[PDB]
Amino acid sequence: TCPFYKKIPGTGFTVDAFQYGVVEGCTAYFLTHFHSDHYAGLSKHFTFPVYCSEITGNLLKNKLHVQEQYIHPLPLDTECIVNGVKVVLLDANHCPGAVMILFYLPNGTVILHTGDFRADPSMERSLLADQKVHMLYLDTTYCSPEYTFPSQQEVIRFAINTAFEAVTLNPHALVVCGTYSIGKEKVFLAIADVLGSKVGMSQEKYKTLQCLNIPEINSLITTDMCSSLVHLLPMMQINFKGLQSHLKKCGGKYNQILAFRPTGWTHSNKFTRIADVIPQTKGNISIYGIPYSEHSSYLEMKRFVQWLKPQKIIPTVNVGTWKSRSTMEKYFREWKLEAGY
Ligand code: NI
Repeated sequence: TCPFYKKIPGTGFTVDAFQYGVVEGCTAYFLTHFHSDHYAGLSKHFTFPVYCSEITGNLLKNKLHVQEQYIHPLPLDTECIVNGVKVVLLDANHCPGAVMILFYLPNGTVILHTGDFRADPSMERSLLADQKVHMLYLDTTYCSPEYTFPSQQEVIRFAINTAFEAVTLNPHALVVCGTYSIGKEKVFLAIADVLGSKVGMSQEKYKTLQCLNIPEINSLITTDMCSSLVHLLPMMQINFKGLQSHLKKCGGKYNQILAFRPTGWTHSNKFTRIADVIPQTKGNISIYGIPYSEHSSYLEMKRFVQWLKPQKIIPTVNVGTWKSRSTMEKYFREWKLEAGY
């Protein structure tokens, strides 16, 4: 049945709740972003109103064939009325089209639902600064102090410098990048930009990217693999056997692969600086795991919550075990005592 942390009190609304069938009493289904653990259940046969960003609505129509008459895209940073209730969509700094949702309840309660987000100080200057938030539905993916990672900018600098040096040393090396969903586009686009290449990919993945309003995308991506020296493959194929096989398909154009796997976190982070990252190598194939995150680190999350000062926090991630839930509640109390709210 639908969990309570997916339901907005005082309304008929749910958030990211498409896999429960007809949720009783639900008049509007919101979708924060196009990731499968959130959209699971949507299809051309869905006949209730879906509220989302423009980019998410393009993906619903083109990838899932949801019918246009049930897609209700909203502009960002704009007060809108849904079934009698004021709402605002804010940029979540997650994947393309991902939003946080502000709900202004008729009784005066204000609720923020972060969806999935990577907290940033730029959020402290959005419409959130203009009123108090009483209840926070919080993406707690990395809510423990061991989760540190570098800025996205530092990670992309490392990837660009590594790829440029490799291909300049060996003009017959191929660069491969893994993907399994939208997000993390800067990884492969930045590497293709420094090399003077388009990114080559499957027709299905090209279609997905063309839904994203990214400026000058026709100039950076292609379905012609022969003309590209940066290739995008499914994340599952980013291993030595999968890469050896890909190299066979390129017909002797290339004699070396440099591959990137942009994981979230991996325990090399508690010790290793970004400068100190090394690949796994076998023969003429090297694989780099780089810590490119589209979720808050522990400290980013803590800063956001201590700025916002909510009266009540409702975690939405890691809620399935008692030790995880109790641990998170202990951090929330610490943050509140330190900051004085
Ligand atoms: Ni997500």
